[PDB]
Amino acid sequence: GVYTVGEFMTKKEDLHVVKPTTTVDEALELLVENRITGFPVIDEDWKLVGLVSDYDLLALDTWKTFNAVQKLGKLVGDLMTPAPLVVEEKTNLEDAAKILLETKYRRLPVVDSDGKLVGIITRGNVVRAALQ
Amino acid sequence: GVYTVGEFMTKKEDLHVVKPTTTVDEALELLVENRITGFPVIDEDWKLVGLVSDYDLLALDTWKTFNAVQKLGKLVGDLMTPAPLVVEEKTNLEDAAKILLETKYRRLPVVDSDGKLVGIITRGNVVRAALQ
Repeated sequence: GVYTVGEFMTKKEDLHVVKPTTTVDEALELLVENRITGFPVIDEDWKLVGLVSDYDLLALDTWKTFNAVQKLGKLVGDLMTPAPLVVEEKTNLEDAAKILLETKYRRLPVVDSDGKLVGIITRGNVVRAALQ
Repeated sequence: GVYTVGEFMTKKEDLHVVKPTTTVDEALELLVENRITGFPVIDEDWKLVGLVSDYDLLALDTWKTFNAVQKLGKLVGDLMTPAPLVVEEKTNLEDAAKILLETKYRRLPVVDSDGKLVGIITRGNVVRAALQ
């Protein structure tokens, strides 16, 4: 495989992450502001520690007033899905594509040799890669 | 219910739709360009005729070269999910929220009295509504 994940992933600076210390409130606000459905969760050393989505934050697994009240408090660390499935930068693009097409996963976190979160490869990234 | 769906939905002009005549190619390209996972499908009279997502277009329900080849041809009309669940503009926001929180649906199409697609209400729209 000559194409790598690092060539088509979403870069670190352009990522919107969240820490386990983050409150559900500001997490939801970040979701709204950045038009997203979830983020990866990192620690202070920028190492991936989990994944968290809207259904985790709103605790769906309930209605409007429940959210009204919810936003008035548990944290991301207690709601996030810990230790997701991960790829690297040097990872062949076709393998990541295999995951993102044979499974129900749309997003795979991309880390480096030290476990530091350095990006995110999405299904849309793969489609774009096929288009470019 | 005093809050309505039309107050917090995604407006018509700001929508990214697709017709059944649309090819899978340009659909995927629109997905990439607009950072989205799917669109509502309308006819020429702007009436909602279906819904289509990335998994429908890539026919996941497979790998990178399969997409390579796929983009070189069936159309949206043969892949879209026809006649989705719908809300109106005058629809109470709390009911739509009930749907978007008690179910696995993140997006509900918003039509008018004539069946014309006039918007889209999302889970993020509900969260934002709770934040505003």
